[PDB]
Amino acid sequence: YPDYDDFFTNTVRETPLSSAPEPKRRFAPSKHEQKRILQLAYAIRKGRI
Amino acid sequence: ANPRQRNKQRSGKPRLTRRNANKKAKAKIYGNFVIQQNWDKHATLRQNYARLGLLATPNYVTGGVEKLYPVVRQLEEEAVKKAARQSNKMLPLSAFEHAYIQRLINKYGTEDFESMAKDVKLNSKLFNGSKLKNLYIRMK
Amino acid sequence: ALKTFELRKQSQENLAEQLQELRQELASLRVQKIAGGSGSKLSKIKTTRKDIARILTVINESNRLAAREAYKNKKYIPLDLRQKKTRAIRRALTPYEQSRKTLKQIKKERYFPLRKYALKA
Amino acid sequence: GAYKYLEELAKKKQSDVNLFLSRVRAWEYRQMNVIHRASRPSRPDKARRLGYKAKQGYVIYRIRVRRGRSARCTAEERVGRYCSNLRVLNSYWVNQDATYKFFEVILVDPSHKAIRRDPRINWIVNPVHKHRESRGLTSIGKKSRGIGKGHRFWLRHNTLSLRRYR
Amino acid sequence: ARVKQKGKAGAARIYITRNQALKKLQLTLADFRRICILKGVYPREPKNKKKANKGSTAPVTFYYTKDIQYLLHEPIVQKFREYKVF
Amino acid sequence: QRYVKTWFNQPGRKLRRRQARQTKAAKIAPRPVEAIRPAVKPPTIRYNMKVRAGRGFTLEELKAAGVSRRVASTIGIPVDHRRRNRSEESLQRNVERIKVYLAHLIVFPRKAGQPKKG
Amino acid sequence: VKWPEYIRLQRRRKILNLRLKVPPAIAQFQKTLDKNTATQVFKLLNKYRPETAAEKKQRLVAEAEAVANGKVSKKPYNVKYGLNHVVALIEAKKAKLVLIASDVDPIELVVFLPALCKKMGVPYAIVKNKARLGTVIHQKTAAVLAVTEVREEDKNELASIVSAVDANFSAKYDESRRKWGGGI
RNA sequence: UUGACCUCAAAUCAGGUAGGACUACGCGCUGAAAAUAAGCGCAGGAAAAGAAAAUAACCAUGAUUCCCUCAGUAACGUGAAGCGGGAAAAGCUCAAAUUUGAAAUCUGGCAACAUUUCUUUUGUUGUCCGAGUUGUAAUUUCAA
RNA sequence: AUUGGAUAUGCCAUAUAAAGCGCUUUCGAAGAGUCGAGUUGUGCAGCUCUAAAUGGGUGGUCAUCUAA
RNA sequence: AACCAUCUAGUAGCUGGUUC
RNA sequence: GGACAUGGGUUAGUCGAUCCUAAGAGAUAGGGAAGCUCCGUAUGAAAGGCACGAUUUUUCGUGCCUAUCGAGGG
RNA sequence: CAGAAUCAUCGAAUCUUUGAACGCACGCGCCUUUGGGUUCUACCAAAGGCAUGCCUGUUUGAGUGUCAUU
Repeated sequence: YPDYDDFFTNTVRETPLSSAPEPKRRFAPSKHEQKRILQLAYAIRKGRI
Repeated sequence: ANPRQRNKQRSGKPRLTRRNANKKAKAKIYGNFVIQQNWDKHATLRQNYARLGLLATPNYVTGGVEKLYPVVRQLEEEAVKKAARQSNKMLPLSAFEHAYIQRLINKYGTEDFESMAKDVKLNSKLFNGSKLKNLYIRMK
Repeated sequence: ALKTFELRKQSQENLAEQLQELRQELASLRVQKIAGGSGSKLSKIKTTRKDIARILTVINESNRLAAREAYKNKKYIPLDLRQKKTRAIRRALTPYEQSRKTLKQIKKERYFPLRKYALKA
Repeated sequence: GAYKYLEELAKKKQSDVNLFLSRVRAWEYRQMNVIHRASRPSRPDKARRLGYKAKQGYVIYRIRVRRGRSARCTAEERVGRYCSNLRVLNSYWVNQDATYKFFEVILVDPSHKAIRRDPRINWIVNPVHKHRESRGLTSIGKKSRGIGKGHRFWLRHNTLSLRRYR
Repeated sequence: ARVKQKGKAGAARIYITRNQALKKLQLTLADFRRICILKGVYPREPKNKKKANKGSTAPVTFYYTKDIQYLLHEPIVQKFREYKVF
Repeated sequence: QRYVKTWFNQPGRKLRRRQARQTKAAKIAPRPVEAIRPAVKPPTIRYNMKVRAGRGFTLEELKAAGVSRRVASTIGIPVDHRRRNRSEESLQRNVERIKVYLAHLIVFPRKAGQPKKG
Repeated sequence: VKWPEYIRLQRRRKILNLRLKVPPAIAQFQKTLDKNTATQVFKLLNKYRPETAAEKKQRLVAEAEAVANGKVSKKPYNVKYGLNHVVALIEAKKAKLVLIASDVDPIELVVFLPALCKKMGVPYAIVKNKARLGTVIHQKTAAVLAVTEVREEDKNELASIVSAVDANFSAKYDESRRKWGGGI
C-alpha cells in the first residue's frame, strides 16, 4: 500500500482536450425548442391546447 | 395412416376441401396500368417484355433464346407529362421569412451575403451565406 | 317451434319466464314417457328441447351485447369478449408496431425511395 | 463522455482500485442470492455497449457460477430459465474469485409497450427469438459453436445425389 | 357433520369488536371514526356480552358485522388514502 | 450409401421458380426483373482472360458515371463497397456500363410534397 | 435480535469498508467538504437550477400563443449536470467548479474525476450525498454537478466560493488524499 | 423535530407474460455397442447462416444459403476449400464524440376522438403521475 | 364479402424545417478476464497467467481483413 | 439380476433351401 | 347355473369414513446440476395476531406473546 | 319403425369432471355480493373469487445503508 503517486496529473494541461470547433448550435437560439414552439402553435390554431 | 388422418377417415365431419390448383398459374399483372392493358395473359413474361420493347434483364440470359423463324413511346410521353405537371419545385416564403429576409436586406444592401452572415442581432438564427442567397432567390 | 325473430324482440324478464314455463312441460313430458306415452308426445320432447335452446341462446346474445355496448371504447374489456384467434396471433407485433421506423429510416425512404423506371430496348 | 474512461479502467483488472472492488463486491454478491436482480448494471459501459439502455423494459440480473462448457453460456441459460417471460439479449463478466465467476445478464421484456414500439429492439419481440440462449444464438452461443467467417471455422457427406437423368 | 365449535354463529358472529373492525377495514382509529361519522354507524350493545366476546369479560364496544362489511366497499375510503398519498 | 436425395421434384422446381419470376415482375412491371451487374475479371490465372458479371459498381464507378450511392440503389444499380478499381481498365469498362444504362432508363416522376406555405 | 438477511448485509458492508486498506483513489471520497461550505455552495447552486418540465412548458406555450396571434432573448443560465456532459465540460475547460457526489454506487463512475479535474485545473469538491445534488436539478440523484458560467451579478459570489473550496478542500487534505484509506 | 434518497420487502395491489402439446424438416447439448441411435433443451413456416478480424497472389474477387463443378483431388481408408457455372439477390443498426441556447425521449392513469377482419382490432390528441442525466431522443457506424 | 399496391381528384399539413453532392486553412471517438501464451478435455472448452494502438487478425517485406 | 421397445435386417469362416 | 335374455333391489344427526398423528414421505427457504433433475424441511427465511385508544398532525400511536400426505386416538 | 334437412356453410354462442391444471388434497376451507323459507341473530342456496416464477407500474413499509434540516 504505497502512497498515491501522480506521474501524470502533477501538471496542469492548459489546452482543451478536444480540438474540434464550437458548432453554431451553442450561439444561436435553440432549434429544438423551435420544433416544440411551432408544434405548440399548431395545436393552438387547430384547437388542441 | 397417422391417427390424425384416421380421425377424419373414420369421422363423419366433411373435409376442408380447398380448391386451389390452376394449371399454368401465370400471375396476372398489376402495378403499371399501361403494361396491364398491353399484357398477353397467355405468352410468357420474357416474350411480353420483348414484345413491348422493355429489356427484361440488362444482363446476359443464362441459357437459350427462342428462335421460331430462321408502349415504350407511350411510356415516354406519359413520363415527361408527369414531370411537367409536378415541376414547380420552387417554394415561396412564409410570412416569418418574408419579414426575416426583408429586414436583413433593408440594412446590409443586397449583395453582401458575407456581411449579413456576420451580423449577430438581425441574423439571430445564424444562417450561413449559402442559405441567405437561397432565401433571397426564393423571394422573387 | 318459436321463431327466433319473434323471441329476440321480447324483453329480458319476458324471456326469463317463458324459459321457466319451458322447463315445466319438458319436465312433465319426460314424466309421461316413463309412465307411457304416445308417439306425438314423444316427438314433442325433441321440439321443446330445442325450444329451450332457442330461448337460452337469445338471452345470452342479449346479455353479451349489453356488455359489449357497456364496454365499448374502454382500454380493458372482459377476456370472454376479446378476440380469440390464436395465442400466437395475440402476442405478435401489431401492424402499427411492425410498421414503426426510426427517424433515420424515415429520412432514407423520404428523399431516396424506390423509383419506378424502365429499361428501353 | 465518461464511458471512455470507464472502459479503459475496466482493462486494468488487478490495479489497486479494481482489486479492492473485486474483493469487496465478490463478498457482497456471495451473501446475496445466486441469481439476484440488479437495480442497475455494475458496469454501466459494458452493459451499455452490449445493448442495454436505461429505460423500462431492460432488466439486469446477476448470477454466480462455480468454476472448475462455458460459464458465460451457463449464465444465460440459468437466468433465461429464472425469468421465463424475458428475452436474453447479451451478458458480460463482472467479477470472479477463487470459486465463482459472476456475470450480469441483460434481458428485455417482449411484452412492454416501451419495447414493442421502439424499432431498434422490436426484433426480439418476434417469435423466432424465444429462448435464444437455449439455441446458441447469443454471442457466447455463436462463438462457442464455431459460427465464424474464415478457414479456422453432415448430410452433405453421407447422401447420394441420385439425379434423374444420370 | 363435525361437532360445531363454540362461537361460530349467532351473537358471537354478527357482533364484532372495534379492534377487529379496524383490522378488517385496514384503517387507523381516526379514519374509522371519520367514516363512522360520515356514514350512519354506532355501537350496538349485545344482549349476551360474554357470549358475544368469545368468553371474554372485558368491556369492549361492538358493531354489527353487516355494518362493517358495508364500510368495506365505501368509495370515499379510497379518497382517504388518496389524501394520504397527496 | 445411407439417406438419398432423389430429384423427382426437379421438373416442379423448374416451374416453381418460373412462376416466382412471373409473380415478381408482375408486381414491378415497367422495371426489369434483375439489376445491372458490372463486368469483372475472375481472380485467378486460369480465368483472368474472361469477363463475368460482378456484384455491383464500386463507389468510384458510380461517382464518375454520375450517380451517388443513395440514388443508385433506387434506380436499380447495386453498389459494392468492398470492390475497388486497381486499374483504369476496370473503371472504364464499368463506367460505360452505367452510361448505357442511364441512357436506356425512364425514371418515372414520384409524388411531391408541397406544404401550403413555404 | 435476529436481523434480516439484508440488514446484516447493509451493516457488514459498512464495517468492511472501514476495515480494509482502501486505495487512495477511493480513499479521497471519504474526506469531503465541510458543512458550512456545503450549504454555501448550494446557496449559489439553488439560484441556477434548471427549469422544471412544468416550467419549460408553461414558458413555451407563452411563445406559441405569441406566434399564434402575432410576434430575441438571452442565453439561459443554469447548472450543468450529467456525467458525460460534465466530463466533457472539464476536458473542454468550460467548467468553473465541479461538485462530485460522495457516494456514487459503482464508484468506477467518479473515481477518475478528482484526477481529471486536477489535471485540467478545475476547482473541485466532493459534496456529501447525491440526493442533495439531485434536488438542485429536480432529479432523484445526480452523480456530478458543475458550474460553467454565472451572471455578472453572482460572478463575485462564485469567485468567493471557489477560493473557499481551494482553502477548505484542496488546501486541506491534499496530502491525506495520497494515503491508503481504511485499515482502522 | 422533520425530510430527501439508497437498498430490500409485502399485497387475491393495476396491467401483463411463462409453462403443456405436435416434432417431417431447424438450432443446440449429451452420447453408445459415429460426431450415429437413444437421451435432454428449444423454435419457426421455414430454421440456421449472413453484410468479411473473407479469399487470393490475379488484368484480382466481394454478405449468407443452395445446386453443378472443383474431386475422390489436396492434406492425413478418411476426406477438403478457393476459383468456375447457376438459383436468389438487400441491405443495414448500435456502443465509443456535450442537445447543453434548454430530456428535445418514453411507460402508465384518466379524459376524450377516431379506426376496425372486429362493438372483439388499432391508435391519435390532451392531461396528470412516474421512468430517466449513473443518459431516454436527434446525429454517426469506418463504405465512413 | 373482405382486402394488396398503384392512378385520378378533394381536404389538411409542424417547410422558422429536413436531405443528397461540390469544396475543405478543422477533425475523425471504433467493443478486455476478450485476443493471446503455458497446460488439460474432446475449432471450442477448463485451469494458471494475462495485452496492445498503424494496433490487432489472417495470408504470401508486401498483401488482405478491422474480431471480442 | 429379470423384463420391455429400440440400436437391429448386429455379427456366418458355417447349417438348410433356392422355382420353366 | 355364477349362461344369456328382461326387470327390481343398498335409504343413517346417533354405524363407519370424512376429523388426528406415529415411523417416514414431503412442497417451500435455500444449494447443487451442461442437463432430465439433485439435496434440503429447521434449515444464516423480514416465514404469525392480540389488546389498548373522546381521533393521532383529522398522514397509527402504544403495549404483549412467540406447510402437506400418511391407519392406533374420537 | 313410430322454411323442412341424420343437409350444406360457418363471423354468434353453449362447451359437464379432469388434464400444463391453478384455493388445499386425492374430501376440506377462506373471501365479496345476492337470494329463499305456510321456519329469518340459525340454516341453506347461488353467482363471482383465492396457484406459483417473472416484468412494468402502484400503494403500504424496513434499515446503528447514505446524508441533510439554527
